[PDB]
Amino acid sequence: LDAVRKRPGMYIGDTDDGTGLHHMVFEVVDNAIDEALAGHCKEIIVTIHADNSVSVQDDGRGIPTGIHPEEGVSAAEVIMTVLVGVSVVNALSQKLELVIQRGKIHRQIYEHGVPQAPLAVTGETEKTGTMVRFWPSLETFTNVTEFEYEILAKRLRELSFLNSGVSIRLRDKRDGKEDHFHYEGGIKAFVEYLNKNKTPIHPNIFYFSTEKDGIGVEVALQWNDGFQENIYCFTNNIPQRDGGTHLAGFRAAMTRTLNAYMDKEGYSKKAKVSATGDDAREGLIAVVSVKVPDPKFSSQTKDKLVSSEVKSAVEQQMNELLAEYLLENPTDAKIVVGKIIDAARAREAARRAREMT
Ligand SMILES: O=C(O)CNC(=O)c1ccc(NC(=O)c2cc(Br)c(Br)[nH]2)cc1
Repeated sequence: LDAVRKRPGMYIGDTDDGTGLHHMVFEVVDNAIDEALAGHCKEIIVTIHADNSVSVQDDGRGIPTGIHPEEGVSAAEVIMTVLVGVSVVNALSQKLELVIQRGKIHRQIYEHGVPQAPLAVTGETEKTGTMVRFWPSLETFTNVTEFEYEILAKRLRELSFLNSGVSIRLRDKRDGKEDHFHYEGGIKAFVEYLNKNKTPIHPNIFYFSTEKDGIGVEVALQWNDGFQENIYCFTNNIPQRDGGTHLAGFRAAMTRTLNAYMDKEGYSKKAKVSATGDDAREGLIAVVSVKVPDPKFSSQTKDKLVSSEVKSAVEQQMNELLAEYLLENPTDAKIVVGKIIDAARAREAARRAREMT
């Protein structure tokens, strides 16, 4: 905990540009999401309070009050004081308020990670769940010290997309602003949301969710009438801004599958054109979400995945299931290939124009 306060940037992220400050919120929220994955938390409420603090309330089982025999303290204190983990959020807060409903209300206060008293019973209750409220230390965080609604909203919405049926509410008490995120459609609903202001060219969103060689692979995609590529890549719900081996495998499987379809069904022959990866990527919206037990990144930022085995897992699953999708949905296949041929014709005609005088 003293080591965390000494080098706060290492554990929570950049402590000056706002990255670290908002990651304090996301770490506490991630604990509530793990309970929702376990099947107990149905709703999470995140509130930005007027005094520049944030609270997160879940309706799960509540953190164990049962006391540790070796440590001699409540199991909730062990989670809050021992090593991202919630102890990091606790170490870098000037104050943190813990409230556990489990059928008794338990309360504890911390200051700079150190508890004022043990976890004591305050009253009685029928409900269940955990509440954590924290005041981030202004010794640690500089420049950007105030929480920003839109930064918390963007990530909690994607966390809803990424975690099947988890209700997340966001409340800003400074100005009354509210949001409720609860997308039951999941990453398929992510793609719908990403294409809501675009024009989708075919009705059936491609989707699968599989597990091979200890790697979870989940993909959704859909083409629009535009010419932009917009792939969003995730590893254990952490976004990779700069892609990596998940994105490579996705791209590899996709060029291979569509070319194989266009060759076999006789599209390439009739057109007299050879389609490339760039032709297929135009108008594409996609989300690639992988589950890796021990993932390797390029740096501590996790902007790029470098686990080489993830490429093969994504590539192989994509090849099989995208090929199944094309045959089973021939009208979608015909629209998408029609767009790809026209992009290939335009590119090849443009390349032919430069050389010809
Ligand atoms: O110890 C056992 O054997 C069983 N324990 C559990 O099942 C168990 C149940 C709940 C939690 N914590 C949370 O849901 C949580 C943390 C924060 Br921060 C927020 Br908000 N919610 C942790 C362990």
